[PDB]
Amino acid sequence: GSVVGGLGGYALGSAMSGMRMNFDRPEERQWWNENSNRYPNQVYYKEYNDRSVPEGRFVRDCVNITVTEYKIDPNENQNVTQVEVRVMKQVIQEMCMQQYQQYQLAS
Repeated sequence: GSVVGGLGGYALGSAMSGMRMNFDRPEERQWWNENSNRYPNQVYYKEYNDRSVPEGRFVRDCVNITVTEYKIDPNENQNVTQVEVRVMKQVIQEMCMQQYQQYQLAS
């Protein structure tokens, strides 16, 4: 593919910028600081029909979307560890929680 992470029917967010986090355990912080595959500053979202959702309903699917297109499962890939899962959850929920608000603004 020329330059597509997975869009093709997802409404993607903007690439937020210079992403950060504090993290609840140190392992995932050390991995964030490791960088190399700290991923882009972006996520992909499905636009819903329901148009009245909270930070729960929507984000929980929106994270699942982005981890699908990023191909992150320790029970599929077998080459991922529950440090990187925790990064790419905490961070994708945060970058999905910002863009969740845009779903109410794009409407």
